[PDB]
Amino acid sequence: RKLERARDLFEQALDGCPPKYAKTLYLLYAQLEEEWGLARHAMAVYERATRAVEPAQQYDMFNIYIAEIYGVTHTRGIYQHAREMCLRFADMECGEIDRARAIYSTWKDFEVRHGNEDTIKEMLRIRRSVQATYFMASQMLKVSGSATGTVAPGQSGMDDMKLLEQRLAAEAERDQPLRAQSKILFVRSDASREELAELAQQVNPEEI
Amino acid sequence: NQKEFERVRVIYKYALDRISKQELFKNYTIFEKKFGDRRGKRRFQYEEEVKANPHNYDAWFDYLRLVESDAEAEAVREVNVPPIQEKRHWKRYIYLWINYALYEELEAKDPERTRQASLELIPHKKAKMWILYAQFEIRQKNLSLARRALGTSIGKCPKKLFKVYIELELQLREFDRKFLEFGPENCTSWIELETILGDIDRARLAISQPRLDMPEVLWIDFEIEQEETERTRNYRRLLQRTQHVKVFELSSGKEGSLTKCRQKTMRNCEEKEERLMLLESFEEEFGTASDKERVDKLMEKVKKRRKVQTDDGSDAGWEEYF
Repeated sequence: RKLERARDLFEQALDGCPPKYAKTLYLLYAQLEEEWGLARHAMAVYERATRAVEPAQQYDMFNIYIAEIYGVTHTRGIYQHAREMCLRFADMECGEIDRARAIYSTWKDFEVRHGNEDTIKEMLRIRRSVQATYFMASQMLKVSGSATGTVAPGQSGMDDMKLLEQRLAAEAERDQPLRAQSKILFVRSDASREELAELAQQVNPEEI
Repeated sequence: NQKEFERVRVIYKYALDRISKQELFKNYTIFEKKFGDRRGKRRFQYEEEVKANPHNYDAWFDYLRLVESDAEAEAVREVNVPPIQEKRHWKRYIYLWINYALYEELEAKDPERTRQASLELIPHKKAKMWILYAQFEIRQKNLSLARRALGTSIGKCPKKLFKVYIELELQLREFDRKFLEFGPENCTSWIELETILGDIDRARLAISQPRLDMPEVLWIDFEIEQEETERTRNYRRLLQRTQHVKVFELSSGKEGSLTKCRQKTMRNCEEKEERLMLLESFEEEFGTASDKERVDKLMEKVKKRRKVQTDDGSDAGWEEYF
């Protein structure tokens, strides 16, 4: 063991060597000592190689104690990309919104958060899109349809107008649907919507 | 870098006794570095850097500082245990919003208290029906979890919507381990709600009879439950309940005649249908009830052909009626 640790003290060059040595102590099941090695590696190689260490170090240390605060802190230190998402996915099921804030802290990432928020219940998801707006309009457009359909209800309908106006013939069918939905009141706005989509047909045809 | 252990701790402790008074972000960074030096049992500064940063999070407003009180208290809990609970109690109570801390603290407060039993329960519980609920399932349950572990929260929860239902199930479980606790639920059901306690007591003959009498005395869904129960037990009283309830309700009276008078269904049925049509183009239930009466008749081919004759007879009579 000490004969091996002499390597840890000196002649460092590549990580492979590091993971190998930690695997030695793991084979001897020193466990916590092994985690220390990953502490000593990462102080060296910075946000590049350190990730190559860190992904296995996380998967393993979470596998060990399974104590929350220590590993939680370890990801906290760690955080300074997908690794954050795996890790966060772990923490939520072993505060949730806090994690969603972390993922929030790209379209696919936006899609995920929204999914986990839906898992915490429906109400947040409509809320999520507003964050979402700031190809994204397609995701945004989908949210508006989902959101436009959903509705507070007056703010939601006016939001449907704000979204339909936010930015394509199917979308024209969407705005026309929003106009048609009114009990003889969504006509003017509907014809205005088809007019705007026609204007989009004009700007599209104008393109070379 | 000089492989010093004790001298580094001397430097670190000699530094962080005066230098944090400005404030302690570099203190937390050097704490993480000392946790790094200890890595390359020794996670003491892991707690000290987290707890200092938790308190370091500024309290602005009332709910923001009370939200932080939930964070650092959980951090203190997992890792003066009474004084941290007392400072947490003043932070939640000292809230500007003064509406959401009642639901936030109660949780935290209860947890702290739990972490002796008689004094903690009296503080949390601190009205006529609540004392009646306590005397039925306080000493009787004799249990760490449920009688005393829902003897306070349950009372607190109501003021739940399902309190008269949960209290009736609590007495039925406590009495059996019974007609004394079930009658207390049946008496509190009358004070729609009584039909729930009536259908439950009968499921455990006499209960069924009680379920009928009660319904009768009281007075579309409520009578459908009492009619289906008296019909399933083993067709006279099923028709009597239909006459004093159905007058969805028209469709229910047709479904009642199919089951009760299955083994003068065509005559009476058709008469009723026509009457309904006259008492308000709307003859889609006369051709549909006649087509089901023909198909339901015992005979396949002969049974299906008879259903076509019965269905077409209603359609021909319906199409020739203005």
